[PDB]
Amino acid sequence: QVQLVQSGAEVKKPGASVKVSCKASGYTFTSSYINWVRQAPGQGLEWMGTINPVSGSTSYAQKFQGRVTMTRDTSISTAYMELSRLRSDDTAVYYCARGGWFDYWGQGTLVTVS
Amino acid sequence: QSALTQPASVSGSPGQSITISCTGTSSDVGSYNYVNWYQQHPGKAPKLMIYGVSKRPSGVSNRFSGSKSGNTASLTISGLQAEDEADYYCGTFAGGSYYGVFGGGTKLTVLW
Amino acid sequence: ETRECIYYNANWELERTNQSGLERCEGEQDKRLHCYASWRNSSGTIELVKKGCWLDDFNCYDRQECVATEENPQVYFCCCEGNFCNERFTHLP
Repeated sequence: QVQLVQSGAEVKKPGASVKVSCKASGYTFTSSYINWVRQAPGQGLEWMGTINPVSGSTSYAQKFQGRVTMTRDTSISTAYMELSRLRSDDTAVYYCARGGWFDYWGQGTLVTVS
Repeated sequence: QSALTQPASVSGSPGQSITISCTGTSSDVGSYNYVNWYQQHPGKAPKLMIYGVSKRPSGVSNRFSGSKSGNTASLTISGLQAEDEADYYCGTFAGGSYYGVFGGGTKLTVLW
Repeated sequence: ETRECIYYNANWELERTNQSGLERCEGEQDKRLHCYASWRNSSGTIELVKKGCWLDDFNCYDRQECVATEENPQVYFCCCEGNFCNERFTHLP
C-alpha cells in the first residue's frame, strides 16, 4: 500500500534548524506533490507548503516564508522539510502528506524546541 | 490563504446524524469543488474521509458524506458510532496554483 | 480516462528507470490520472526534465493542453488529461 514514513522525534535548542525527512513507497514518488503540515500541542492543522518533486518548485505558507526550505531527493523517493531559526512555539508534530488532496499522511514527527 | 471557519465542537448520540460545517466565501468554497475532510483520532495522524466536496475514497465508511451549499461545505456522519469520536478538519486542495488552508477543526464527542 | 502518457527521464541513471517510452498510469481506481511534462528553458533552448503519469490534481482537471503557468521558474511543469496529452507542451509567459 501507499505509505509515507517520516524521520524520528527531534529535540532542538531555540535558534537551531531541524530537517524532517519523508520517505515515499508503494507509488511513483514523482507522480504527485508532497505537502507539509504542522500541529502545535492541542492546536489545529496548519499548512506549511507544497513541493513538486518533478520540478523542485515549492510554495510556502506566509507564516514560514523566509525560514522554511523544502527539497527532495528523487533517487531515494525522499522529501525534506527544513525549518530554521527555531523558536519555542515551533514545538509541534510535523506531517508530510501525498498530493493536493493530502490523501495519505506520514505518521508525524514530534519536534520539541526547548 | 483565506480563512475557513468550523464550530469548535459538535456532540451527538449513537445512531444519530451529525453535520460539521466549514464556512468560507464565494471566492473559495463557493467557487471550487476542492474542500476536503480529515478525521484525527487522539494521538494519531489525520486520515482523508472526503475530498473534492463529496468524493469518498475507497476504504472510507459510506456513513461519511460531503456536500456544499453556498459558501459552506458540510461533512455529514450518519449512524454515529463510538469510533467517530475525533477531531475533524476541513481543508482546501494544496499545490500548483492552490495555497493550502485548514479550518480550525471541530471536536466531535459521541455521548454513550 | 487517462491510462497512458509519454515517458521521459533525464535523471534516469540515478533513479534507475528507462530514459524514454510510454508510461502506463497506475490508478488506484477511485482517482483521476493525468500526464505531465517538465523542462528547462534557459534562453529559448529546451532541456527536457521529465514526462510521465501524474496523480489526481485539481490543477489538471479537464485540461487537454499541457500548459505551464508558473511565471519565470527554474523548471516549467504542466499537466493535462487524455492519453499521450503530454506529447505537446508549452508555457504561458
